[PDB]
Amino acid sequence: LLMTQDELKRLVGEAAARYVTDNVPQGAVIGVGTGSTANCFIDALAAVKDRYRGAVSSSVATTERLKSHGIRVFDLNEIESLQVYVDGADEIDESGAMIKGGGGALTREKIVASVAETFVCIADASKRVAMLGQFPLPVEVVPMARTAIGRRLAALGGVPVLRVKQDGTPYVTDNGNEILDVKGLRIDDPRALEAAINGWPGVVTVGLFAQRGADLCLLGTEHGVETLRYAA
Amino acid sequence: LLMTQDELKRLVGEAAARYVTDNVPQGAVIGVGTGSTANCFIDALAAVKDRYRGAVSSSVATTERLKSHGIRVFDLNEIESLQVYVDGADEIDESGAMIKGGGGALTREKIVASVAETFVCIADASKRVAMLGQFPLPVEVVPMARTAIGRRLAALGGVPVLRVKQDGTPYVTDNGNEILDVKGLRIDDPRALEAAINGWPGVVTVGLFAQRGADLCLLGTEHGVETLRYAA
Ligand SMILES: O=C[C@H](O)[C@H](O)[C@H](O)COP(=O)(O)O
Ligand SMILES: O=C[C@H](O)[C@H](O)[C@H](O)COP(=O)(O)O
Repeated sequence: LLMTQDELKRLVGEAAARYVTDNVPQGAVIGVGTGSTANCFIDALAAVKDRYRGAVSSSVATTERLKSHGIRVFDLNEIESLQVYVDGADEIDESGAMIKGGGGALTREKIVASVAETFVCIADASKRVAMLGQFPLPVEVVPMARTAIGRRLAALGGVPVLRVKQDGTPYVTDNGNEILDVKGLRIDDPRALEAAINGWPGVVTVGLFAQRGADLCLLGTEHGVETLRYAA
Repeated sequence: LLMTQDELKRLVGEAAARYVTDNVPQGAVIGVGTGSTANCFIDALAAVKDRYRGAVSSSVATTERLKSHGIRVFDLNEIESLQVYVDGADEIDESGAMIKGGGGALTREKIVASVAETFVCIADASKRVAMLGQFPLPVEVVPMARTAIGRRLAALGGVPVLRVKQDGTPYVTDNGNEILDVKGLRIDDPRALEAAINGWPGVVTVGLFAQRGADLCLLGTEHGVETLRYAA
């Protein structure tokens, strides 16, 4: 059987909607990630939306898509707890540590994930790697610190690339910050690197979700969906 | 002899200008803090400004004051290194760990301090405490995370108070964020607490300068200026 990457993303989006229906009680609020795979989950969740109160969203794009389906979106400050957060990843390793932030809303994703009891990572097989780092690591930085943080990254052998828009000017996040996409790191200890980068003044968020990684991953392969589980 | 708090701030500002003239070579760029004590330093530095190229500033207010003295202000991205950063503190303990952020520009102060080789804390005697925490600890937070971070702080017995302007609406920082001023913590291990809070998604900066604390403190007492030194 031949499945394209888009078909594998649909498979895991549907599998995640089933995970929610199987594990999350009626009336719950669902934490919703960002990106192409998450969008497949949103479409699948829409089919069962009547059993849930609504969602907490990790991005402007996700909020727009949820709303296009008539799903209620709650600001996180309104919500005392979340059982589940379903999101994609740019990469995931054997420990369930992830690189995220390749697209929008690095910071928001990490915040929603921090509240949710269970992080369900949905990804096609190409996202599972032996060692994180070949996908550039996003670091959200206060602009005044751009060069200071870049030098710290270069000291580690990292190649920091300021994220730019089509028009060549700096991408700016929702909180008025820049992103350095860092290439050339071979991240054998993601929890340790996460703590080190979080300790640098001027860093807002680092796209290593490792101290709080995936609890499970629904992985869409050419032979079907695999369910991978990880320890806290 | 009787000295007011304002007179003690002037004493340490002047002492810091002498520290700079004694230790920092002609042509250097000086890192400049924020607040009332820092403003005394700015006024004293202005008297010797012809021997220095200019300054890197930690706040809008500081930049305005430097400029009022005809001191050139460089954006930090223009500057490869800084020998010294002179700034106040809301509190400083025996290890030279500080609480800062009580006034403006928590994040900027911490960034400039991170680049400077030597942090000179200027403070009157009332700032030296046995244990940090009676001055509320500022935590800069992404607004979506306000309640999530507040709950983590309450778990520690902290009383998180959203910072408000005179008009009662939330103070917003330069990076579009809120500040929680946290009361009731008794911070016996500031480096550990700093790392814990820096590890929470939604935290931008925490006003514990502990992993990188003061290298020395010029402390203005009723018996004169004391010079205190601390280890990295
Ligand atoms: O910043 C975007 C998110 O972290 C996404 O979850 C990640 O980039 C994966 O997106 P996709 O499923 O489109 O590969
Ligand atoms: O956010 C303001 C700074 O951290 C100051 O350095 C601190 O608040 C001390 O200011 P002051 O010298 O006015 O007491």
